[PDB]
Amino acid sequence: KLHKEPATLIKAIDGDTVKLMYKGQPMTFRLLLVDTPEFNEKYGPEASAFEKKMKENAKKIEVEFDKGQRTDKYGRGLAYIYADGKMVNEALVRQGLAKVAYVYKGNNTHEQLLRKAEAQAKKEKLNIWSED
Ligand SMILES: Cc1cn([C@H]2C[C@H](OP(=O)(O)O)[C@@H](COP(=O)(O)O)O2)c(=O)[nH]c1=O
Ligand SMILES: [Ca+2]
Repeated sequence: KLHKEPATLIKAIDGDTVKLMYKGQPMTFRLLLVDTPEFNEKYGPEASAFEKKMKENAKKIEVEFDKGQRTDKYGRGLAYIYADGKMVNEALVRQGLAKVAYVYKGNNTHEQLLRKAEAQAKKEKLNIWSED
């Protein structure tokens, strides 16, 4: 079963990338199963701001690797990130600040959960989904 590990949020890089202190060393993590806009694209600032708000307000950050590859081709950890028990990946999607994306079968544990959040965000026309 997947498991959550301790970490500390050092820097929000952008809406879906964070620098964490993991096992006492800095490591950049890309969130699984999501794609936020770049900082210079519409909703980019907002998505970055959501991560920054987590850093600022979350008392507890946890990293959950999925069942497959743990590091991408750029050396970034690939994980689900939780803030005070709330999955950041899911929250971004639920708020329409990320699309479900990069769904590889080896790391797909939370796919249907996120697709559920996406469908709600789309029905509500939030953020990314408010755009025609
Ligand atoms: C989420 C995720 C992204 N990536 C890679 C694919 C994209 O690489 P390429 O673009 O070279 O194909 C890149 C997107 O990252 P960003 O969305 O952070 O720019 O991250 C993975 O390899 N595995 C993943 O699970
Ligand atoms: Ca992105």
